Amino acid sequence: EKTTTQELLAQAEKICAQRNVRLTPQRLEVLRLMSLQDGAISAYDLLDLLREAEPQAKPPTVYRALDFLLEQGFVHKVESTNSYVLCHLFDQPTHTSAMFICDRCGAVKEECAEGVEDIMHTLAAKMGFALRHNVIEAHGLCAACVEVEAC
Amino acid sequence: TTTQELLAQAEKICAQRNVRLTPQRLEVLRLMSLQDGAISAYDLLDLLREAEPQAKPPTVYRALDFLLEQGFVHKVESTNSYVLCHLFDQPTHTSAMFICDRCGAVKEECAEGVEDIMHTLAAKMGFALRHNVIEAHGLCAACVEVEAC
Amino acid sequence: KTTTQELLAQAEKICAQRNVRLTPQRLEVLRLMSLQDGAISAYDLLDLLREAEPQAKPPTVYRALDFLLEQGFVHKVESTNSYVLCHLFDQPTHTSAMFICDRCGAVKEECAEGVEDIMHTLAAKMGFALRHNVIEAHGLCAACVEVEAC
Amino acid sequence: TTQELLAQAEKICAQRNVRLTPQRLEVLRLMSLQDGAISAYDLLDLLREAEPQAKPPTVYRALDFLLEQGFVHKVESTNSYVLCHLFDQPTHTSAMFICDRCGAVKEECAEGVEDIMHTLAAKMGFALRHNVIEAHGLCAACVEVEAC
DNA sequence: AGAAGTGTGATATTATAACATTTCATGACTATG
DNA sequence: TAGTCATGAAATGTTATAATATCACACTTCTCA
Ligand SMILES: [Zn+2]
Ligand SMILES: [Zn+2]
Ligand SMILES: [Zn+2]
Ligand SMILES: [Zn+2]
Ligand SMILES: [Zn+2]
Ligand SMILES: [Zn+2]
Ligand SMILES: [Zn+2]
Ligand SMILES: [Zn+2]
Repeated sequence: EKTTTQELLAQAEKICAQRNVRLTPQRLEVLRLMSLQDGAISAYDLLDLLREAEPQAKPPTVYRALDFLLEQGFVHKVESTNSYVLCHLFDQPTHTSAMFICDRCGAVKEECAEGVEDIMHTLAAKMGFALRHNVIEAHGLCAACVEVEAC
Repeated sequence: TTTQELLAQAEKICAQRNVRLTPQRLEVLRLMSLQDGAISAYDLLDLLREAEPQAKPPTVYRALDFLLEQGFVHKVESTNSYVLCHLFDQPTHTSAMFICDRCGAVKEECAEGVEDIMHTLAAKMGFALRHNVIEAHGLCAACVEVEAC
Repeated sequence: KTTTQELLAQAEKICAQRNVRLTPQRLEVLRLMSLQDGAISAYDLLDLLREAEPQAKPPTVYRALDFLLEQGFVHKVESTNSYVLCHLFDQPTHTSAMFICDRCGAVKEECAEGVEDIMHTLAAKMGFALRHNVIEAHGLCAACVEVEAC
Repeated sequence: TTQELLAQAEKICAQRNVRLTPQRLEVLRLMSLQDGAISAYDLLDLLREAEPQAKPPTVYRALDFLLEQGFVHKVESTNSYVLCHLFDQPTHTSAMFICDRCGAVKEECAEGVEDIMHTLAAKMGFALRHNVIEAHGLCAACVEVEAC
């Protein structure tokens, strides 16, 4: 049974204490707001949610928080949109993942892919290309959306 | 002259399909071809203003849309940027993009295995995938030698 | 001592009087506005701004125009989609008549407090709550008339 | 009342020897059915239901004709077009009162303003060809909504 | 001191919405005549 | 035997803003000598 949202937050607090990094109230609040989402969320949508608690929040507030949360591996940037999602796999050591993005209902599943990382290394190796990071993002329809089509 | 050939080839493909490769569109294509690899729209607009001083953002974006709709360029989603497709006349294809974070060069490769892993991974879930975005950041060969010294 | 210096100093003073930031970028756009004979489109103004600020893009000139509009420093000429420096920043808000030549493109700002009153009376008859008047005349200026006579 | 103006328009396009085509008529019809100002591209959307192959030049050529006759006025400060109050009168200068909340536009006469403008021009060397007179604010209805 | 964090206004970058005209081909009623 | 007038259809020009992201400064704060 996968790690719960709440367990991911506890784990984030303790990981930051283990590293000597400061999971501040803002960064924490930003983190939980993202955990509440059923998928990715844009920075300015996130800013709007943040305002309900902290009305004085501006874009720098959100972006600083996201940068920190990104550097610590709690959040991933979904590049093909311009959105951000909670990482559901930081309890393990740092990882490769592939994002599966629904175009209509907007939800995303993060799924590990060992074979993908390796194939990309293999393609990178043949050319003289020192691969550093992979971006794997899939677009289509998720299960629930498929059964709305069947109507 | 590799550019000349490349342009002559695009004029031919656009003649085949009932489609207008206008001077403006041709010019943008020429500029990107001469570019090593990736280039932002606004850097491309700056170059375009050499030949067309009145060019504005819609000008460059309209040309990109055209060149995107035909097979000639790809968006590089992880750097808001654009590059020539390495082989034109083929239909809508999923390619793996290896982008150099130092010099902007981009090698477009086939990645059948990746598509097949995502194909099966989507199938074990209820996911019906239309398109994959596969982009790798790192360093190209030349820049690898340079970073080692 | 020069009109432009004097004019910018006035603006610097008013913006201090009001607790409001006349930034270098806003200063530069205003400087450019003041060197124009008459009216200039936002994009012609951007090209000029690019000479001093090569990175300037459309939002850059639109923000600066919005600021200069909020304050009393420039007017929008609605019928030609362009912008002119206000002749006198000294006044508060004001209704101003704009005489626009459709040959040489020049624009001349005039007062007409009579017009304010007529419009306020007309709006008052109906229940209308007036905020701004747009009053623009199109024709040929004196100069263009001389030329056209030959 | 929509059909009354359409017939009246053809009458006037007989007198002045100019061809009110079905294209122009259709736009005039659509302008009439609208009870207020409308943008060219919103007008294009409506023209497309009748004539799906219509494009921006289609609507602008039409508008240019309807403008050059008496039939429609441009609202310069909103980039939109409004049917004339009544076009049996001699080519007149409208003064458009424009509600910034509901977008209602009320055409009024303001000879006082035109008179003043002509006098100002006269003192300069200005050959005055046309006046644009437009007010922005809240219509009566909107004032009462805001009063609550 | 000194490194990290926040508040605030303005600015920078990427992309598209909204408005209007140019272009060129092509089929339509007319000017003498 | 052309002459203006009208339309059709693609692309372009023009004006303005949406959507996304960072910088610069001032004040702070918790930390390190
Ligand atoms: Zn993850
Ligand atoms: Zn879905
Ligand atoms: Zn390709
Ligand atoms: Zn490289
Ligand atoms: Zn003024
Ligand atoms: Zn003149
Ligand atoms: Zn009227
Ligand atoms: Zn109203």
